[PDB]
Amino acid sequence: IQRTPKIQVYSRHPAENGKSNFLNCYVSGFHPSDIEVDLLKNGERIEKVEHSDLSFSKDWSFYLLYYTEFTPTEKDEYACRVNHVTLSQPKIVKWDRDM
Amino acid sequence: VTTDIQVKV
Amino acid sequence: SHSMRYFYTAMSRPGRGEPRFIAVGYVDDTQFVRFDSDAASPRMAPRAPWIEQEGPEYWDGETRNMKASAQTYRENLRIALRYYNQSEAGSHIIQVMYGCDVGPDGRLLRGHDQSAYDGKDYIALNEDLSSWTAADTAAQITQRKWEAARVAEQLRAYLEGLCVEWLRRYLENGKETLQRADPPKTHVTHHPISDHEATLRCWALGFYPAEITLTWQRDGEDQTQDTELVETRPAGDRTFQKWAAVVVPSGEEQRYTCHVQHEGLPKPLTLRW
Ligand SMILES: Nc1nc(NC2CC2)c2ncn([C@H]3C=C[C@@H](CO)C3)c2n1
Repeated sequence: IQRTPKIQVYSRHPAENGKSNFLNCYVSGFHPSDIEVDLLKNGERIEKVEHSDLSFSKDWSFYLLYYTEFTPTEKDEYACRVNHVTLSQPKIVKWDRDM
Repeated sequence: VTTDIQVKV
Repeated sequence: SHSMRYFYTAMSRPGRGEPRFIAVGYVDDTQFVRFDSDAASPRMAPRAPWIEQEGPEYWDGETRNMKASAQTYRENLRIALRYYNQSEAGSHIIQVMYGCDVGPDGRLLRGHDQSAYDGKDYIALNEDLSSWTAADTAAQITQRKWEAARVAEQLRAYLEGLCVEWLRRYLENGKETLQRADPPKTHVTHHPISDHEATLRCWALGFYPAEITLTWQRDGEDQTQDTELVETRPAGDRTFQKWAAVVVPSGEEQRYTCHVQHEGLPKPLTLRW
């Protein structure tokens, strides 16, 4: 069976411009396990992004946390870009510091 | 600690 | 009031090498070990501070067990393929979860050993730790083989034995973190979306364990049909986050209260913007 990933983009700590932090993209609820996840800075792929070890939930769907160090500013935009076999084209979710 | 048990389905 | 769980995933990938095997271990909501067969040099590895003290015989032994289990699961993928008359050109997944729940006294509450094939239930050990539930005819084959080979008896001996005992050890070694609830830091934010409406978002941050309830009330009444609840999510520092939001008429914010239940909280919280 296959399931489409849920996506949340958010910071480890409350965002304060000029202060270092971590940008997270949490993908969950998906199946099968192959997935492509990029963090974007103003539309451009961030190179050194790490992720958690693959695990799964009670209903067998998978989840992963992708993350990297960032220092938020007023004008820099961030996003998470996800592709999965259940998706016709990559899905981009923008970072909203209020979410 | 993990289990050592090895079983074939 | 505690559990230890291991999560194994084996994934075939024709054209991309032998099947990949990944194992992770948790005590409660804390990951403490990992194994990935695709690592440059595959080993069981620590993922929580309190497991690092385990000696070389633990790490060497866990690494050997993981390498053996990977091989066994690769074989079981081949067997499942035959049960289901599927092509070798297709990719498939076995997922297996097992482990034990213990009570406050440190004794076994319930043992677990259940699995899925391509994300559907395959076979599960029942609570008696003596019988099986098979979800289809392929798993029914497995079920007969396992009764003949006393597999449930073997699992039961692990679950009643080493599982419970090592869980007890880990909980002692990591008592400062595993037996301490971290209450959420909470606050309400306000975001105008027009001249007539605004969003009230109730935040819970930095809590452990993951279990939590956030609810919005209007005039002391449940707004469940109208609340935007996000899935509890990892902060990345072993703590969790959640928020709940409601859209309210501008000016009527004081009609709304956010209610927070968490184990680290002496009393439930009532918040308002
Ligand atoms: N329910 C279940 N399904 C399995 N495989 C089916 C889905 C193809 C399976 N393989 C091994 N075990 C137990 C034996 C040792 C423990 C760790 O491996 C678990 C299993 N339990």
